[PDB]
Amino acid sequence: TSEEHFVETVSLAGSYRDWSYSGQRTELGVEFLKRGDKIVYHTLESPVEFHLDGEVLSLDKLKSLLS
Repeated sequence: TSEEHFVETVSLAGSYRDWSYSGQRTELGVEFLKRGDKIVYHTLESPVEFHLDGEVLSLDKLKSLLS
């Protein structure tokens, strides 16, 4: 649940600390946070999960790479 809740906290705000939201609805699902060469994604069913470059990871770790 805290996953889906976190997504919602930034989809509201339009960004995180140095990361833009886009809501690029891609064939995968949707872009999440963008900064530099690094782009978090979120899925549509899971309800959401967090990939980066193909490595799929948990909320705890995601909050680390975004701080």
